[PDB]
Amino acid sequence: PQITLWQRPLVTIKIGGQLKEALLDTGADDTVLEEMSLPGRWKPKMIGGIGGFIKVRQYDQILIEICGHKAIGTVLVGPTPVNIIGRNLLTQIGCTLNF
Amino acid sequence: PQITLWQRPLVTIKIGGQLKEALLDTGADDTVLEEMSLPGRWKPKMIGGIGGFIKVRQYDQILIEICGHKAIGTVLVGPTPVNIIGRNLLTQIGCTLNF
Ligand SMILES: O=C(N[C@H]1c2ccccc2C[C@H]1O)[C@H](OCc1ccccc1F)[C@H](O)[C@@H](O)[C@@H](OCc1ccccc1F)C(=O)N[C@H]1c2ccccc2C[C@H]1O
Repeated sequence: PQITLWQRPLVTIKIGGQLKEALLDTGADDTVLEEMSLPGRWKPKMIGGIGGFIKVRQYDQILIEICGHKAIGTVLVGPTPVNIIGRNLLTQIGCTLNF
Repeated sequence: PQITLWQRPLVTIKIGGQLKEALLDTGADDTVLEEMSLPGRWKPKMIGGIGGFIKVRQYDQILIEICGHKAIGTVLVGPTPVNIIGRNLLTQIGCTLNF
């Protein structure tokens, strides 16, 4: 589909069998979701945003459905203000910016 | 043009006769640029992202050229790590997310 930006580009994602709302963010290198339980071991990662850095938990090869499009990749979990779908997964679903 | 997301979507913008590099950021509600002087009165504002909030100066009705496309809107100036073109301006150039 084609999404305009008059409002936040929020879409429904499915992860861990649960539906969540997330933001399609071209400004985010990675994907970070609010605190939740994910399978397997995690590795540490520090990500920097507009207001500084936060420590997150990195999980790899996680299945996540975005607007019905299945993706499998790295998902970060931490104190993010909102669920963010970053470029690592946006590329998997073939998302591009157009104007 | 069509911009893929394998790399950060950086573009050249022109503001106040200055050419700067900025990120097309769908996750950003507003546009915020690194410290610089703009004409007119401004009002303080706090914007929050990953890592917390930062204080910025808000200027209204600023003209900016994004990839040759002229747009008018509010521009925030502050200690942002990178120049950000947010939704308030992305809409004006007809930028959409497609997949
Ligand atoms: O942190 C970022 N990337 C990093 C990131 C993100 C996730 C995972 C990894 C990484 C690494 C970086 O690419 C991006 O910033 C550019 C950016 C790029 C590279 C380096 C530093 C940097 F600041 C990101 O798209 C932010 O813009 C956006 O984050 C999502 C978000 C949405 C809504 C509320 C809170 C919130 F947080 C955000 O903070 N939005 C707020 C904002 C921004 C400008 C003006 C106003 C407002 C109000 C909010 O809409």
